Amino acid sequence: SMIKQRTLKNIIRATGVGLHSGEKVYLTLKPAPVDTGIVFCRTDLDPVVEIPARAENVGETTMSTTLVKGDVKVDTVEHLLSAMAGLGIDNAYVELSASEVPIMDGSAGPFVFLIQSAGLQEQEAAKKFIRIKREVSVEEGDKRAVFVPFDGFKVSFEIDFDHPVFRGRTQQASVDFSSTSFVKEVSRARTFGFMRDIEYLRSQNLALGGSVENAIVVDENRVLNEDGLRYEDEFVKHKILDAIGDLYLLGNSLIGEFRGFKSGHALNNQLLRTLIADKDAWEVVTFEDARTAPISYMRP
Ligand SMILES: C[C@](CCn1ccc(-c2ccc(OCc3ccccc3)cc2F)cc1=O)(C(=O)NO)S(C)(=O)=O
Ligand SMILES: [Ca+2]
Ligand SMILES: [Ca+2]
Ligand SMILES: [Cl-]
Ligand SMILES: [Cl-]
Ligand SMILES: [Zn+2]
Repeated sequence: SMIKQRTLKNIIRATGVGLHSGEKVYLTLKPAPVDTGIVFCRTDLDPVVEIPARAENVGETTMSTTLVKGDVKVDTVEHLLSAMAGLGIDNAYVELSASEVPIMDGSAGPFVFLIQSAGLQEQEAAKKFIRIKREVSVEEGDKRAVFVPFDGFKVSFEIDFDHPVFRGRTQQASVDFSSTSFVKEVSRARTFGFMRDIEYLRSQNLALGGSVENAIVVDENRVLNEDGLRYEDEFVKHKILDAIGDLYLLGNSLIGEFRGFKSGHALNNQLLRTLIADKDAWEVVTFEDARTAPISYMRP
């Protein structure tokens, strides 16, 4: 069969708090028609404001990816979008009762569970992929984000924290997502931050909801969380999770390889913008036979 677009089989609901705003928020994921993409909807507003999860609607990229439209924003979309990308969800409405996606446990684990509990549904239209045809890159100082051609989907990342909990640890990871390894490899990797920063962050309306319940909190010489890491390389795996979600602002699954070096939401967005402008570097492809495609998907 052809590889088909996917949406949700049924409505999914979650409650939580925004990592940065601290605000309680209700999240409702709904099915959507073919070629809708992922669209966020602020249902605390009347009439609603709908913001497609697309690079063109990214505003700020300070400690999260923020979508903007008119006067209003949808903050911290990267972890939910990573779950959407990881599960191959093309079309969905994401209703929010406040301006920030709930952080849940700091990973995409709760989202992939909630979604897969309801199930996905294939739709009668070909799934469109963006295939990287030549290298595209952005740099800012020593930070770099690059797309290179690759027959599949692969993400590599390197961090470099001058911090005693990080020095001497691998801080590099490469994962091939051409098959169904997202859930096992990175979905449960939690966000992280530094206790030293918390007063500054809160003064900027950042991390107001952050705690050891939804983040790895790193002190000066130790991890504060008593219960332990989910992966020995959880920090760099979370950066890969962030990258997958930021990359999904292209609106389609990628056929290619991403490499990040000390990059973050701001540079990820700059990479998407220069890619979109560099039209000779990419094409849109479909697969009328799933068996000859370079990416495989699990059953809906
Ligand atoms: C990588 C990135 C990180 C996003 N993030 C995640 C967590 C925090 C954070 C920091 C400190 C803190 O202390 C709480 C505390 C507890 C006890 C005593 C004192 C303080 C609690 C927190 F939750 C900041 C932050 O910014 C991400 O995952 N984006 O999606 S980032 C850099 O790209 O934004
Ligand atoms: Ca409100
Ligand atoms: Ca240990
Ligand atoms: Cl707002
Ligand atoms: Cl950055
Ligand atoms: Zn993150």
